[PDB]
Amino acid sequence: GRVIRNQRKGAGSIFTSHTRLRQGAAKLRTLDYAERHGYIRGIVKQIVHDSGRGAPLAKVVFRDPYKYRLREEIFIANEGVHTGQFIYAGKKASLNVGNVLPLGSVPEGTIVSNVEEKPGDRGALARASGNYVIIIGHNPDENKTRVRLPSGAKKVISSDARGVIGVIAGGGRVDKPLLKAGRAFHKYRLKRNSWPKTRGVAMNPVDHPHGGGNHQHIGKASTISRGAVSGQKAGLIAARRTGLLRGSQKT
Amino acid sequence: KALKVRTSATFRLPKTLKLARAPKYASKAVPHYNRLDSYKVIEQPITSETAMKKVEDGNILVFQVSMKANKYQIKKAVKELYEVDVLKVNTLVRPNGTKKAYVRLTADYDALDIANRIGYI
Amino acid sequence: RPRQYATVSKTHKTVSRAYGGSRCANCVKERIIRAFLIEEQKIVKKVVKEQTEAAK
Amino acid sequence: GAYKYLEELQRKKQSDVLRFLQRVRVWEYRQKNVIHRAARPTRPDKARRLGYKAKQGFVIYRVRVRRG
Amino acid sequence: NPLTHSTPKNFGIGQAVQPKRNLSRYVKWPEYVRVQRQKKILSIRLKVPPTIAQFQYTLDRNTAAETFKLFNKYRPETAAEKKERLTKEAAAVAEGKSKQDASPKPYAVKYGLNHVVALIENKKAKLVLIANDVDPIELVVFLPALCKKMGVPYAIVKGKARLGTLVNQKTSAVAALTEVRAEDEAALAKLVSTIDANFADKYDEVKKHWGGGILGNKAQAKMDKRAKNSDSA
RNA sequence: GUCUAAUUAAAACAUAGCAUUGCGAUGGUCAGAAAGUGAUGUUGACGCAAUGUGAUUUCUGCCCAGUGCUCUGAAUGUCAAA
RNA sequence: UAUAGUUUCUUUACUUAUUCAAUGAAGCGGAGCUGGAAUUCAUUUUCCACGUUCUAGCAUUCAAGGUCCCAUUCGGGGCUGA
Ligand SMILES: [Zn+2]
Repeated sequence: GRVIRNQRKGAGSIFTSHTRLRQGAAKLRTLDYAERHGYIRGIVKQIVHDSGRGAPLAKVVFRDPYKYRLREEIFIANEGVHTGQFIYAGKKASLNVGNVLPLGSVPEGTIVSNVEEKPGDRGALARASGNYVIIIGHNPDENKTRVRLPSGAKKVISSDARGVIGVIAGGGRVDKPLLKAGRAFHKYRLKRNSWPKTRGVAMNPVDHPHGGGNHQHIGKASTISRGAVSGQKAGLIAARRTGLLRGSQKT
Repeated sequence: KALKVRTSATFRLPKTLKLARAPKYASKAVPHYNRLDSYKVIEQPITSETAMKKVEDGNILVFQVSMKANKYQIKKAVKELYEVDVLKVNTLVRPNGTKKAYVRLTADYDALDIANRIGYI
Repeated sequence: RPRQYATVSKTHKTVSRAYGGSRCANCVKERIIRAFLIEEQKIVKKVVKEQTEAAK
Repeated sequence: GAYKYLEELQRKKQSDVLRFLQRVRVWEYRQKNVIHRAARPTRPDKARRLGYKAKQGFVIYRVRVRRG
Repeated sequence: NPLTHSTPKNFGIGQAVQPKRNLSRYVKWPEYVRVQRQKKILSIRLKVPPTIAQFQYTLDRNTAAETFKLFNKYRPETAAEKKERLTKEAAAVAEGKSKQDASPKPYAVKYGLNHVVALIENKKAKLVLIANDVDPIELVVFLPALCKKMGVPYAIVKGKARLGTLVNQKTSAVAALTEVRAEDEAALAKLVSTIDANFADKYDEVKKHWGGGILGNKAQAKMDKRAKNSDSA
């Protein structure tokens, strides 16, 4: 037949994310000496919208202890931080908002965000708007912490793995509608070329595995094996059930 | 035998001695004669009635010139050949592909005078 | 424009104060006060710490 | 001489000694560049067997190529 | 004095800037250096078989020094004195028709691996020296057993550079004596007594004993931590 | 709002909204002859990917036997090479 | 159910091989001072720290000091400060 849309999105000529209006990555400072033997102060100098993201960012400033300079960082802002603010980050720091205490140090019932997955990845977990991670419990002997992720997922990760305290900002965003293809246009044109989405069942069978027919109908069932291939994986993939769910996520 | 101190975590290439050449044979065996001299930079004057007006009025000279030249070489060359302090020099490339140099002299000189000194008017 | 800044002399470019043509004068005031105040605070903190832990 | 002893010992490819050295040298060559100048050969017996007479103008280059 | 004042700075974590401490341990070296060091490491870390590491048992420097003294006595001739010997003998065999025998016999040392190995195969040799520091160990690992089989004494000495300098080379990796004068033959005899006592009397058990397997500082420390906290009564 | 430039501008596509599916990075989807290669990703579940339906309001019934997708393995079924 | 050999499923251990990721390859590990607790059952048994938190300041010149030298002179160098 013919190559299809995802099967082109891999190559990524026109599907590369757009970058002109981003401040670079938002990341946690390196776990160098202080954050694993003590703490360090930094000044939230400003807060800024990053384009394509939904959360805002925090232009924070630390001082390289080895050299007379001011090393700048871009963090994600949690709700409650502000400008001209003293953010203390490390192991011997304090349990307030903005701080970067280790998960080994924090207690159960705690809220964190921008959590690492392995110490020295510098921000993986719960980086999007209004998403938080909750602590569950520790196994300090063989130092591990159980955490509940916004998918409900109970993961286990190390204890030196840092993570910012607070809830990520910009919450409530998807509580609002859009009402307008134009609003969605602007959204996805600053993110990446991912819109409009057109239906394969309206395409021709060369162009999709649903296309064609004198009636717009799929014909062959859309639940696709995980061990299918690149060209067949249009539809609901590795699915266990379909249809309207009535009840509970049950976890 | 003890170690050495190190203040940086970097290793960089040592600054060894950068030798200079000791050739066993000169390359091309001849110092090439000056490719560009007055007699090459100035091909000839220009004849047209417009040029005649410019020499008559502006105390200007109009030479056809090698396209490998420039105003520095031209000024030097005119000084060499004709013993004429040139004030300013302006140049173009004519679309028959050749350099044209207008040359404004100084009030100590008369371009018409030196043009008939050359022989042409 | 910047190259014109490079033309002009110093009088046209900054002010006779410490932090002449970099920071607002009121900000100069503010940060001077901040320095003096918190270094005094540091001192009294240091001495109360020293004396209480000397007792202890 | 020595070379007869060397060649026979090279035939004994699976002894503890030779496989230990195999291990060491393969680590060496793997952490080195993919084509690198060797100034003296690993197997001088075999090199002399093939034509490497030790003098000025004979060069060894060690190289790795992917298998399969 | 009264103007000067003791400032001292707080070089703590967040207080102040750090000074130019020494960081040679934390250096990004080049890769030949890394290869050197990590290679030596892996060689000790792997359970070496026994013929290797019945290497690794170099001589005490005293005995080594006396052996080197003796061999310096029995050193060969440099090309200059060789040439002048040749001029002498040329004139001598041109005038008297000597059969290249007016020049005396040499008594000196015999560098060369093929040479030395044939000398052992014929058992002409009284002593052999073997350098620990050879890059292809295959050149020499058999020599202990060979010298043991032909029954002659061998010394795993330290420094192919030293032997090369002994015999006017860069490196030689090996040397040997076959014919000594009586001026120091008894010195050689008690010497080889020490040598066989140190090598050919322990050949069997070192040939049994697998060496290496030595760990790093950190790993050793954690192992003995485990040890003390496990056997703690 | 967009399309069959040069016979079809429409009821077609899109759309917002609804719903479903996969994925916790040792990953999901996709790419590449390979590769110390790559797009999503300067990203991290209010996210990326794949589908269907098509504003709002109201409402979404019964069938899992078939075909698919998926979860069991407690099993004398079948059961390749080595 | 008990045997001398023979095979195979499982659990975990070692780092060096392999693999992942950072980093301008900076504070690794061990031991140790200096303090707190420890009950020391004899001397420490081990554990904790082992310079920073009201404030949108500032922190740089092989560090000042102290200390030992030099050739004192304009100054120069080493230990500690760490
Ligand atoms: Zn201001």
